[PDB]
Amino acid sequence: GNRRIRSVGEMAENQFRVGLVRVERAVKERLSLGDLDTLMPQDMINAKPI
Amino acid sequence: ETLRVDPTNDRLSALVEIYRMMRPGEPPTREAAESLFENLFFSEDRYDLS
Amino acid sequence: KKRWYVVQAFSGFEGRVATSLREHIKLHNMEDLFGEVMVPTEEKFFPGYVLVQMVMNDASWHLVRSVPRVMGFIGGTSDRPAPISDKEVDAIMNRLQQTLFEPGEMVRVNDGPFADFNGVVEEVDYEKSRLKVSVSIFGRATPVELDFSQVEK
DNA sequence: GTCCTATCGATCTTCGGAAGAGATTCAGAG
DNA sequence: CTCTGAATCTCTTCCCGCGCGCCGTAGGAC
Repeated sequence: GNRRIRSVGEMAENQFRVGLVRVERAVKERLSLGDLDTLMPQDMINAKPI
Repeated sequence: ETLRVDPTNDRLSALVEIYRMMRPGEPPTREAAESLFENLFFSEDRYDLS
Repeated sequence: KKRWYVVQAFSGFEGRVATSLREHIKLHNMEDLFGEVMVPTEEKFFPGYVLVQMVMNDASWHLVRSVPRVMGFIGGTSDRPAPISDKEVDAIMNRLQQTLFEPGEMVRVNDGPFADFNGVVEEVDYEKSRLKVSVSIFGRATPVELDFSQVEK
């Protein structure tokens, strides 16, 4: 009654969240320093961390 | 008995002691000790009960 | 009076360190707290720290460490980072303002298709600002001539 | 694309080890 | 005022063979 089961669809979700947290960490700064005009959403993010 | 062991005085004292013991080598500041305390247990980025 | 302060910075990101500070000063509108952040460079002796013309406020102390790629300043204690000196600033501003190919010498080419190869000087093309170094092509020490900027001493 | 310099130089490293002993700090008092 | 107690810190230790399987520097500048 105190130990619970995590499955693939949850551990994978957590890892995806970690990837997205790194991506957000980068792109917040990029948007703060970016000129926001010529930028397009593909420029904001790069797949590599996720 | 905890009151008898407490060397701190008030909310400013609480933040000072929390900041010093949490981050040795880091100077406390009123605007910054809140940035530490809220992130500890009240800020979504670093606290989420499922 | 804004005494200079030295800050540790990601080597190779030092330019982004100065710029990321430059933006953050204006965004946090602490323009009345910062002079310029020096990154002296020659044709950058120490790929490393930065010098910031600054004053010492707790808001500025946390501001610099709130710029990316910045651990903090170099000083006696973390509570109070220290400036550099009176004369040290002047000396840095002074410097910021202020090999012959021997026959028989073994060099490597610096650029071109022959770059980074074991060559031996064969003759002296001095007055033309050129070079001529033997190379191992066809199994021979064929005479090959190159530019001066192809030296690797 | 290849070839170079460097390490979270704006974090948070994992809390689900016992233990066994020295070492290093702190009491009640001579 | 600092002497012998404990009290809290760090450092070190944990059977042995075999046999696969896989996985194994990174970002940005010219």
